[PDB]
Amino acid sequence: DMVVMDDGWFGKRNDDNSSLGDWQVNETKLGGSLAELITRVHEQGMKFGIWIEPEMINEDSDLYRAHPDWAIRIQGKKPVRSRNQLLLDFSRKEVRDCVFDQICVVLDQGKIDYVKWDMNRSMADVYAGNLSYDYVLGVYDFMERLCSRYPDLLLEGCSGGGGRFDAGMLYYSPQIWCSDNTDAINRTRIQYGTSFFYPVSAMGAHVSAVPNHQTGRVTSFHTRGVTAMAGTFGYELNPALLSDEEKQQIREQIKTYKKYETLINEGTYWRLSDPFTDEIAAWMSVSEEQDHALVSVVRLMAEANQATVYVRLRGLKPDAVYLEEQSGRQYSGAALMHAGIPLPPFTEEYEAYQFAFTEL
Amino acid sequence: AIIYNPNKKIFTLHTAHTTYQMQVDPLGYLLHLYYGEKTNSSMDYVLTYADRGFSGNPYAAGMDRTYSLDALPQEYPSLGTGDYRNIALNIKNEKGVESADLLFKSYEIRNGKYRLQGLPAVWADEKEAQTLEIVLADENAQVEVHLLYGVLEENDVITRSVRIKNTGTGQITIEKAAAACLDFVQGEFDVLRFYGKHAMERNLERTPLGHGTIAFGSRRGTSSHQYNPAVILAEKGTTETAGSCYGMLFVYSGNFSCEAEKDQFNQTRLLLGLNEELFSYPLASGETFTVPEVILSYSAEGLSALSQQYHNCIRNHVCRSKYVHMQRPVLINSWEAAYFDFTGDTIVDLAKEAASLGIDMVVMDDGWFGKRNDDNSSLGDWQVNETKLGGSLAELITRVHEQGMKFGIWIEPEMINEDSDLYRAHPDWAIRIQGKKPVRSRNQLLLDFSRKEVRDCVFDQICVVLDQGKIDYVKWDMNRSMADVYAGNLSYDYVLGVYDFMERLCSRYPDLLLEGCSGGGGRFDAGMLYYSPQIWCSDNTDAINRTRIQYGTSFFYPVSAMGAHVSAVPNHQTGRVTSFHTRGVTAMAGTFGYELNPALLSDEEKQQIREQIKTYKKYETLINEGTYWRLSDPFTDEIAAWMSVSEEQDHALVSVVRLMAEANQATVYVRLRGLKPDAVYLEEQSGRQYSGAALMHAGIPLPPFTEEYEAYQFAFTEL
Amino acid sequence: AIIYNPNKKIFTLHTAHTTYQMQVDPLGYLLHLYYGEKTNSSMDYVLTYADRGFSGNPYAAGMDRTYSLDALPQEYPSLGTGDYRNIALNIKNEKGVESADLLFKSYEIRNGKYRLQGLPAVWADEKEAQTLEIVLADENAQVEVHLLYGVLEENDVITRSVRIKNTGTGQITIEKAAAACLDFVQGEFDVLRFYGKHAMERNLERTPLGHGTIAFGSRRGTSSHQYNPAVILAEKGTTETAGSCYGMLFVYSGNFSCEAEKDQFNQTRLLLGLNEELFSYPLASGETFTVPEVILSYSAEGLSALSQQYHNCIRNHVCRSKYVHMQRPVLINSWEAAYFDFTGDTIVDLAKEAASLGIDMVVMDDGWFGKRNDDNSSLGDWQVNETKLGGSLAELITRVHEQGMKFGIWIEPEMINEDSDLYRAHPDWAIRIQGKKPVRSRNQLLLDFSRKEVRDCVFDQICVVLDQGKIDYVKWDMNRSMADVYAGNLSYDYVLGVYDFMERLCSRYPDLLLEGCSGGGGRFDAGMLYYSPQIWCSDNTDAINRTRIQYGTSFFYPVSAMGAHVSAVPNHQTGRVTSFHTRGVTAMAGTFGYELNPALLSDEEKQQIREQIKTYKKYETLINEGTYWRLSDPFTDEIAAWMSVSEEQDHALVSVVRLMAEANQATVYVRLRGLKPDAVYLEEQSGRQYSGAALMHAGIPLPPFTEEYEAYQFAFTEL
Ligand SMILES: [Mg+2]
Ligand SMILES: [Mg+2]
Ligand SMILES: [Mg+2]
Ligand SMILES: [Mg+2]
Repeated sequence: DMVVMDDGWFGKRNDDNSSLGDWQVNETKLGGSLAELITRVHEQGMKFGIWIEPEMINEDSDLYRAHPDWAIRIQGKKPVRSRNQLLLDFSRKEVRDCVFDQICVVLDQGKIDYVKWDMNRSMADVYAGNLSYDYVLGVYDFMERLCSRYPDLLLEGCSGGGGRFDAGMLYYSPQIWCSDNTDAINRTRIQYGTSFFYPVSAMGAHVSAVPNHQTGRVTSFHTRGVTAMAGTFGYELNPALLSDEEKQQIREQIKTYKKYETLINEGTYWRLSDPFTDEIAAWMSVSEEQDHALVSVVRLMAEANQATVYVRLRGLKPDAVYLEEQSGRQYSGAALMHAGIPLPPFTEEYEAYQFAFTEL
Repeated sequence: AIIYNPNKKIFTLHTAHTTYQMQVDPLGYLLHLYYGEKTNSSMDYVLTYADRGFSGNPYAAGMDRTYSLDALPQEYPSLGTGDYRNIALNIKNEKGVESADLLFKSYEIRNGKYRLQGLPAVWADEKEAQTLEIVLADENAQVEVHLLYGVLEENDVITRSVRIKNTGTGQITIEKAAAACLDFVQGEFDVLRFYGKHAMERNLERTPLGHGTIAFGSRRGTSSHQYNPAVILAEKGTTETAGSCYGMLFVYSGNFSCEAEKDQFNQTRLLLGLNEELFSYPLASGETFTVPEVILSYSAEGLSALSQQYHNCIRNHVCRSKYVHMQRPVLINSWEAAYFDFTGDTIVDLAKEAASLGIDMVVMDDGWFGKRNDDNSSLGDWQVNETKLGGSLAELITRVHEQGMKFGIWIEPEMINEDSDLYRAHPDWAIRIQGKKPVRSRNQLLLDFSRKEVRDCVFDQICVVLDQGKIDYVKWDMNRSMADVYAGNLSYDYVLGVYDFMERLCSRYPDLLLEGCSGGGGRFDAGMLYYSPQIWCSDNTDAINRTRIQYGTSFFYPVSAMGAHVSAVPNHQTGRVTSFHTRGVTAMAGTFGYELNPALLSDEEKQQIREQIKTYKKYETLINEGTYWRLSDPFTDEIAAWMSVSEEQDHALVSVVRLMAEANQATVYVRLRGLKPDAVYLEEQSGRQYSGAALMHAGIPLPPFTEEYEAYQFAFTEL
Repeated sequence: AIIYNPNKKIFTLHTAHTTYQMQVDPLGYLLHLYYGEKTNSSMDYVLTYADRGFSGNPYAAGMDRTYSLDALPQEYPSLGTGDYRNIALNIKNEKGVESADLLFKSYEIRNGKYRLQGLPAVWADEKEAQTLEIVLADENAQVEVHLLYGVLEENDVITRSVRIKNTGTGQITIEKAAAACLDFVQGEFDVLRFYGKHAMERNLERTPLGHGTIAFGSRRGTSSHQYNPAVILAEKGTTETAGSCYGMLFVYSGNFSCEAEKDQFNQTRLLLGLNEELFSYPLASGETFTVPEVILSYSAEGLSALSQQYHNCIRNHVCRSKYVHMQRPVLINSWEAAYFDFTGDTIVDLAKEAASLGIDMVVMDDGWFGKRNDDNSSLGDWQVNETKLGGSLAELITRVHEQGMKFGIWIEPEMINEDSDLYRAHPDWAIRIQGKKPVRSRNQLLLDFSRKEVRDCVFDQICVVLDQGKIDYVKWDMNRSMADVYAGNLSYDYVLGVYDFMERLCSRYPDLLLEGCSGGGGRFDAGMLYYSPQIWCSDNTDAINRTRIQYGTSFFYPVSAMGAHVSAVPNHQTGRVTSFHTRGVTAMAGTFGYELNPALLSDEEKQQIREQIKTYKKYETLINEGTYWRLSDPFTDEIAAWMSVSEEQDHALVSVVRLMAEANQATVYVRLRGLKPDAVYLEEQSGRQYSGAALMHAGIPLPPFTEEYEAYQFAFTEL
């Protein structure tokens, strides 16, 4: 439905060594204006989103050459650098206003339905005892102003992934990029842990390419899909490099996610296994009336002469009868919660499954 | 309820809250599908099939390598199917071949609860219970196996037994016969068992079930002090108040074996039944053998509910004594009080002393017969020692009655001393191996109770004694294990003989309160509780140790069944001192009673006895009939705490014994269980009022202690 | 050293670092005093005596109630002494009585190491070893029991065996016969056992020993995939590098039972020997039965030293093959490469391919005989299929030799298919019960190897095949478990027959390298290693699973004994992909070799094979003869890591396979073991130098991974 132009579109940002603070569109790189680009994307039937990182500045920027004192620093002391950048002092209204105005100019160029607001280093060189608190007041002030000015905007929070995955951010953003790790197997653990307090709907999760860019591990396209559906869903790869079979998987994945989107986002969530200890990462979502459930399973361990693994369900009505969709078999809730269902035997590593149940 | 689906060949057993399901497969094997929370589903979908290396296939499976009884879950697995796990049945046929490969023949569903030939068993009426009897057979072994399932819906109990018939012409031997098998295709479990020794029975051992077998049993001829014939298979993480757990309890007072095994495919098999050791039981053409019963139960909500299910089953469907529903006389027992050093006069003095304190009965323990002035003679010579008693037993009973007291007596009918008239007359009546000098234990031998002539002699002697006067109580003891076992039928037939004698005794004397005993709790089992409403729980009467023994005993057995007496200090078994009050609180978790000479006590301790008896009698119905809750684990916690709650949840008695003492004590809270959350309860002594929710979530703070091993009782009444 | 003190009647066995001591008590019972760290003391002071309820007394103890074989520690406890624990010996006498009550008769100390009739056993010379033979007897059972202790000082090994003689006139049956018993009067222990399944053998299970028994065994007719006949009793807290631990290893390829029990008095009894199931062994007047040997060992300094003691004992005192001290040809095996779909031409193509890579030998696996084009026919028909081979076996061998390659062949002599000429001629040669259709597994049956006529037929056929040319290697497989066991002597006599055939084969062909096999590691035991210097460790050739299988196998068995091959991916058993390099590193922890068609590989993978072979040959002596160290636990850790160290500690090869992968990886260090702390070591590839102390305390950081399941080898040389 949507393309998100991530980092690299502003200033002379052709790597991560310059340009934060210079939120002017790089029209050379974009081959024209941002307004024209948005229209070209709309003409393909697609919505548009964009990445920003308003709290930050690179020494190599016009903003820093003009206002080096706007960076958080201690007088006389050379500051810590992280990702070759510095924090802007968001405790200062003048600093925030400058950046807010620049971002407004960008967002006013066209219909931008989505913004990913990132933040890629920790605060250092803290110069006074009020700064940590007042900095965050400034962040929230900017965020409130942004959301008020653009009330139809979907704002995805981000901080090198889940570096500010907290309920404070969720007040403004209905989703937060859960992790820069898009390895499906690692994501089972990250998403498991995140679920102890935070709803599935809040977890940004995308199908990415393999070998995975963070781990080097290969996983099947199907397993990536099942794991990323425990969240926002979405893609973060160039589909032109995929096989026709994987392109068709994307078509079917989107249909599946859209079919179950309300159930995944609004349903009661249940962890069905502990991926730190168990043979599988398994979870499920159950409708409020307990008349529909989607069960997801990723296998984590493989040996020869495999034992039968059962997934035991939770949160169903014990006396109700449930139809499993693909197989057409019927089970009582009690059966499904006490004995569970046997998983089909695996033939490859890290295999995944989804089972849908409907109350009869 | 018991249902048969003929098309799927599925048998379903439903209790109020549980379902057990089995299936006859297309080859005729009786597979186990499910046991757990109540369900109307067909659970055959849980069965899976793969070609698993070295798990081989019945000939009848043809080319299907995915069908193996070394993998599939079974009701009654046997040696001779290709199954390599621990098995329930081994038959050695008339040609020497050890094989049994059992296929379905027929079934019947009947209202009511089956009975067992010559054995105790659960009983119920035709409305309360149903029975499923499944017949399987092996035509090559020429054996026919009748599996019996008893379903007691309200109690959430399923019983199992087995009858094995030789259908061939030559003799077979039964080499292993379990009563029950539970096969789990999945699950991580712990095994709870109850181990100990003489004078320290039924300690709880709970460990994870690792790959391999956890096993325990008895070949002592008795259920034993060392390992009780009981097991809980608890799902990992199960607590007193949550999680799945399964019990098996053997309704049997002889040898047994329990095996729990986690296999190559992460499956679990649990077996309970007869020991295969010293068990090679001959069965002639056309004859039937009966395996003693196992009581199974399941709880989805923790160990406390499982125990409560057993308590109710035992009180209302095992114990046949009228005293289950009657006040039981508070007794004083002469054993720790006097040992062998008493006369008739000192028994009457004990009666006088006890009468003045509100005690109801004196029990003349060991030392009254033959020339039994120590434990080195006279077992088998059950003639009253009138020299020692200063007259006849009839006269003694009358003298005790004249003090306002009932009379009880100790017997040990299964035993003989070399130094006895009986042994000088009949040395061959002792269990022994020809040509071999026998093991002695307590300087005595077992009588061969497999022999009618032996039993009849002793039964007649005991009848003469019991017919001398009004004896309201008998303590039947048994003070050593069986050795010199001379044949493969002896262990089983010995116990048939014990039960026959016990049945005859109880039938002849139906108003008798029979307390079972075996050096304390050496046969503390449901087999004995069929005849006796109480069993002497342990020879250890140390209050602190008793907290552990009574705790362990409560996992399967009701408080009402636990013989418990206030004894003297320093304790005769441990040398430890405890307060009189603490001894009283601990002994009230059972039968109550005394076993000391009250003449040696201070007036303050005599007054404590008066008040203790009033307290026990006030709470006797609550303690005996109420729902029992363990409130702490005395192996790990600061306190041993328990409580009993009325059926309507309108009354509760809470008991606490402190186990640990340090300076600057932290506040210890006792958290209650089993109350109505929204009800308001009045604590009697203090007059304070609390909601059930408060009492169960926060509990109550114990008063600070000022001495070691202090105890408390709190009574709560619903307003 | 072996010493007798006649006055105290104490026998002491000393190894270099351990002492084992026993005593004949005044009643004639052989008590166990001690096993542990070396001591010159008389350890009889550890024995204590109390009147323990229900622990009874030999008649000969008279009035002394404090003397009981239900409490005392014993060398060889038996059913019939009053002992109620698990026992080592049960004899059923000529009158049907199960009893053995063994008293000391005599002894002898001999230089050298006893041998066992028809069985493998540890061997050594008269300077390296001494033997103690103690004779006990029971005059009522009419049995005489000879306990054999073998002491190998330098190896810190004590072996045990037993010979049982019927001294009466009528037949007796041996119903249980363990080889070894260790009784501990005190100590808290864990039990380590090695469990699994086909294609996943010898997983480590370590659990505390709770009250009751932990037991495991095999009645499969084989030592088995499911439970290896090996146990470690580790004192609580023992690690790889510290603390007391005890091993028992059964030198036997048939049925067994292991029992570890923590008793009522907190004592521990450990037993290992024959299974009592399907074991009722007849012994005529004057005849002797031999129990297979157990190798015991003790380490005061952890599990790694214990394993090293076993490795050395097996390599130098069990394995008789010349290949223990020789280069072994690097082979390629046709099974995963081609299964049944090959011809003579495609075997020669495999030889050509393999020769160009530096492989030394081609092994023609299953599919060459009868009409064996699948696993549904032809076992028993050991005639070359010359149609399939496109000519004779002699011609094929020559064609392979012409490619510069040695030749090996697979056999499965113990087995028969219904679809065979042999079965059509001799259906009664299969193990079966008359009138009963037998279990089938892999659609085949066992031949009755207890019968000489059966063995001779098959032995003659195999000789014809092996005499066709220069065959340097035989893989002897065995692909199902025994069922339909028709008599109580069969399990034992079957295995005698296997060993007889194996001995005849090895004697006829003394230059043959015999690799044992049983669906992989289904008979991975020291009994087989007496004949074979290597055993196919598992049919699972997945490198990641192999890390666990090889880890578990190393607890008792040397690396040199572990058959291990580089196979294709996706792996045929798991479907998992691993790099060619990782497969190579993992398979070098064993025999090495290949089992794939190299024609399907990329040129880069072919060049890896060339370099792998050069690496393995460079390190072959170090891997096979060096001291082995487990450096991680693959069940719990981030890596599977191990190393081998030369005797002089001047050379080491370290191997690592990563098991877990996440983003932003932490630095993982591999800590080495078994080096000289003050020596300086050069790491070859990097050229960096480290002290042994540094390498053992800090270790070395692994290079960061860029792909999953990456592996490493590091070589260190002392400067
Ligand atoms: Mg038996
Ligand atoms: Mg047993
Ligand atoms: Mg036997
Ligand atoms: Mg056994």
